[PDB]
Amino acid sequence: SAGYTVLRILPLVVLGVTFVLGVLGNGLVIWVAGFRMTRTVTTICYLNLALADFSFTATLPFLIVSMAMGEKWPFGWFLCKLIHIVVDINLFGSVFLIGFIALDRCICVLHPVWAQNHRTVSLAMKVIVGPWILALVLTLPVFLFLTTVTIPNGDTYCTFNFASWGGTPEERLKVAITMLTARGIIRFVIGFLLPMSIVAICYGLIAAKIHKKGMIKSSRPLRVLTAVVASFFICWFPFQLVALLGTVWLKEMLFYGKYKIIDILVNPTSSLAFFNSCLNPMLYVFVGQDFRERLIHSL
Amino acid sequence: VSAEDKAAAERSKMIDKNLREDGEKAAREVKLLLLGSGKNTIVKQMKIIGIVETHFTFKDLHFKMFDVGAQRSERKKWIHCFEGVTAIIFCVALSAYDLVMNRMHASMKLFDSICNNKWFTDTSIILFLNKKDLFEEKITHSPLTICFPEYTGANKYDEAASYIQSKFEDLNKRKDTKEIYTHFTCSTDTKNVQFVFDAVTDVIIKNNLKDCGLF
Amino acid sequence: AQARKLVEQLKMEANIDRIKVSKAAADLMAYCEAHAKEDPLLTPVPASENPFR
Amino acid sequence: ELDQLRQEAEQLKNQIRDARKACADATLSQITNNIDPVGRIQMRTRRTLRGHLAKIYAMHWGTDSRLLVSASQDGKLIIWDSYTTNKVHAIPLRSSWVMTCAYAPSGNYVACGGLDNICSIYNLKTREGNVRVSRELAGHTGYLSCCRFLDDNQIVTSSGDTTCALWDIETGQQTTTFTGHTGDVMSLSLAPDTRLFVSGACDASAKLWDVREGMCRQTFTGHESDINAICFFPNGNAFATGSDDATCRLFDLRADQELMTYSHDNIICGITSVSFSKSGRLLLAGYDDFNCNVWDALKADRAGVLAGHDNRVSCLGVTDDGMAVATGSWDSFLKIWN
Ligand SMILES: CCCCOc1ccc(C(=O)NN2C(=O)c3ccccc3N[C@H]2c2ccc(OC)cc2)cc1
Repeated sequence: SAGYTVLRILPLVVLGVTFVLGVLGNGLVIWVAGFRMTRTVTTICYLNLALADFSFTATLPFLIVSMAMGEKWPFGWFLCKLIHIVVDINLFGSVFLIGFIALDRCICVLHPVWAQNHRTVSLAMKVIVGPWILALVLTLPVFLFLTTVTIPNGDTYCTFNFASWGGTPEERLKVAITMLTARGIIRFVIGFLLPMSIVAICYGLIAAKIHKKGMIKSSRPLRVLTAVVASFFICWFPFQLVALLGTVWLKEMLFYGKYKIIDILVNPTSSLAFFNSCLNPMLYVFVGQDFRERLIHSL
Repeated sequence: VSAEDKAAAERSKMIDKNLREDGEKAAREVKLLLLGSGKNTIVKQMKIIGIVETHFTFKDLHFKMFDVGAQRSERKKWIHCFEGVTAIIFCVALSAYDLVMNRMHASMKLFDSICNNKWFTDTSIILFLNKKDLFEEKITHSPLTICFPEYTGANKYDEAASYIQSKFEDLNKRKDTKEIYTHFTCSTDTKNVQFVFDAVTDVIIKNNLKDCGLF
Repeated sequence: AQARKLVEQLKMEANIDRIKVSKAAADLMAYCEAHAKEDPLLTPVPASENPFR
Repeated sequence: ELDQLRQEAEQLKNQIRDARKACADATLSQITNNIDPVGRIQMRTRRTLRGHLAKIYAMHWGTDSRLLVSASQDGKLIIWDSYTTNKVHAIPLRSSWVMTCAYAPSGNYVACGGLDNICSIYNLKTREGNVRVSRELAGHTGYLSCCRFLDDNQIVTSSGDTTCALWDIETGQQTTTFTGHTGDVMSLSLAPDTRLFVSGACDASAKLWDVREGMCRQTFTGHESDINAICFFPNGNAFATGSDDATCRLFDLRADQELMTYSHDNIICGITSVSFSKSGRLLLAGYDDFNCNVWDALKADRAGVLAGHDNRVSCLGVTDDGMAVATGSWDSFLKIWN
């Protein structure tokens, strides 16, 4: 009864809070770490992550407006294309850069000599382009296949129209089921499994090394490590699991209407997943003494 | 005359590129400040391949060691120049506990001044307690009460050296940001340089953790 | 002869000609007043003839 | 006989103090009570010179008031064009522990020095096209704290070995040695006629030396801690010292006494550098508190603040035409203000 309305507006308010906090925090990180601090490898990584999160959260009002009226698109074809391009590029870049930061920290901790001899700002700038290239490659079907479809009652949904690529009245089956299944599998494997495995393995190695070397004086290192790992997991795993379940039950969901719970769990879980964009600056940037000192000295 | 303006801008950009490359090369070295006594012996140990600089390489890590023993002037006027070194190596002759103001007392005062210094709040200190064999030979004929009247242990090298190590590490009034790595210097090959490598590796790891945000 | 050098230096320093602090202050004021118009930091120059924009 | 000599020295010091007090009749603040305040000196960062990767310890302006040399502990001596922020030169130093640098009045040479106890002279013309070490001066047993060119062939260096020296660059020999201090000399300033120079040391005293003769003409005292900086008044009859006791002072050679003290209760950090303006009306002083303070040199007031650096302001200079002020800092940046 009333609980359904609560589940209706809960993702909306979560996304609005995410928009406000993400814009504020990512703008603060960009300003400070790009115009008041010396350029280092960690500063470059934080700047790239902040740019991804900020560009994603700047598109959040459009997604909130679209979701509030039942996935309808009130804007134009160009805005549908541009907004979804930005969303995909920056949402994949966020997880790729989180994995990149985890790998960089693991290398710095486990091979300090190699990090001292080879980890430089120029090399970091050269190699941090890889996550962006992978995100851009994953965003290609948004460039090509996505478009705005107007169903008879002028409803204007921005979806993956396949009529242009089809040639038969059965061009939906085996051409859209296959594409959506591949999309969901890639989403789970590359959007969640790869960055999650990288993050977990790297931070577990860091924790084990600093425990064996007896560097744990306070609880702060372990608190920060567990917060960084658990925030990524708690934010992304429910949404990725729901999306993967929808992928593996796609045919028997759309053909007959079996799993409606997976259908109605998409919005709250996706809002929780997108909350990580506003969570990231607090986890990675507003945890450093030097950054906090520079921020308070700047304002 | 704008061709010369573009030529000047090009030359400045080339100089900028050279400066960036030179800074990248320089940041790769590990800067060590050597203070102290067996300082020359330690330098000879770390000897492979106004102020005197000694460069060596161990396990693909490059160390630049600076000796400022020939600076008879006031230290506080130039000591800030070494704010930012990876670590400080402090040499103390264990056999100075007999020599006279007591030599070991003067060494303790210098160590206290260096360790509790506003420019070295977080800099780690590698303390070498040299002349172990001479100290062991002298500890059987001159008791540590000659230097420390409050000592109560037997005239044994182990106890009389543990006391000195503990009472040198007690002068660290900031055991929350810096570490003191104490090594009893021995003539064993590569031992002191391996100890320096281990301590510097720990310092580098801790600096990386601080920079990332864990520490 | 460090003591002799100190004695000679102090004797030479004492056997010097000193003037009034009022006279010295007047000279400093006169110099500052004479060269005030030519001081670009005391009186900033217009941006047309300012080399640093 | 040592006791009698000490008593005689004490009575001579008493006589000198009595003579100074007798010649002291009016104060600088009393004489300048009538004059109007300068106002509020508000300078703006016109240029920001970046490119040093470590703390900047010294800088000097060229006589043409356009080129400036700076020294950093990254082992670099950079010559900049201040108008365009173009790096004209970048000389690598054999010793990275540089503490001072000088620009020749002709602009043909540059100088540097530091913890190596050596003043290095660099030829800037170099028709071959590459800056070369023209001469290396040795003989100081302490760190090089300051150096200033008299000509293309003469340079005066103050060292931490308690002495100062006037050199012959062509022969590389100490032409004259100035002794008398009892602490490390940390700064020196040449008179406008290059006939005398003042030096401030860690014994909390300043001394005036005749270059041609080589003896201490006058000794000025009154600071409580080490004098870190010293500068000459433009007319050459007075000078200003900045020390670690957070005060600057103005001394008069002719009256042989202190004139004015520049200090505020809100300032507790020492002065790193001092520099007059073209008329001598403004005294700019660098501080450890990351700021430069512009003082009214006549009324002892504070006329302005330059606050643009994140670390110590170690070097400070005013151009020969008085147009701009360059301020170098430990945050690895130089800033030109107007
Ligand atoms: C054959 C396929 C090749 C390309 O592979 C894929 C697979 C899946 C997607 C995808 O889900 N994009 N999103 C959308 O549609 C969206 C649409 C509206 C609002 C938010 C969205 N969030 C992204 C998104 C979700 C999860 C992510 O995890 C890191 C990243 C981005 C995009 C491309």
